[PDB]
Amino acid sequence: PPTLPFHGESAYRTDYVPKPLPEVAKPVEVKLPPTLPFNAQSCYRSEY
Amino acid sequence: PDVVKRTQQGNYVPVRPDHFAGVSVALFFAKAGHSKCAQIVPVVRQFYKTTNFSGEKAVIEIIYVSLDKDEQDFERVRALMPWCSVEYKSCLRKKLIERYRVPNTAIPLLIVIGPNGEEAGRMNFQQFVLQRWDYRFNKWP
Repeated sequence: PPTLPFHGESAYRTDYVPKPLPEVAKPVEVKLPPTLPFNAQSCYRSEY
Repeated sequence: PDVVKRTQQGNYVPVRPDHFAGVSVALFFAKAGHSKCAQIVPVVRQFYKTTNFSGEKAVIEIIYVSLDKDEQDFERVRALMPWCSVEYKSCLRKKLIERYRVPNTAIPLLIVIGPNGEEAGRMNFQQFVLQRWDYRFNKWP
């Protein structure tokens, strides 16, 4: 009589094979605006 | 290198590697003579034609790694497949089918891969599953 090969694998083996690592390099920056120059004025030093 | 042919009817020129430049990639293990393979081949051709070229970017692409028992089997199915395929005169045939372990039952089996030689999903055609590709993670960046 003939014999068959072993065709059957474990449920952990068939699914839990390793998985591709995600793309974890997406850095972003901010847009902090510059400060407008000082043009405010004191009333004493503007009048007197 | 000198492996995986594209589509090119008449001369069958292979593929320089950056054809796969942002497409979802899978391995479609199949073999003619297997009756279950026979009705999955035209419907995966249908998936290869509406979610691929009906609109924008070619977003899917598959490789036919053959498990054919003779060479005359190979050119009949590969002339039928408009997607890419590996040849019989190649060491890439056996190393893929034993890394993913289709016994030589399994046919047909689709396994999406990544840019690592690493699986990203098991399909289980053999017994309507085609619309679960998730071709947004499957990208080969």
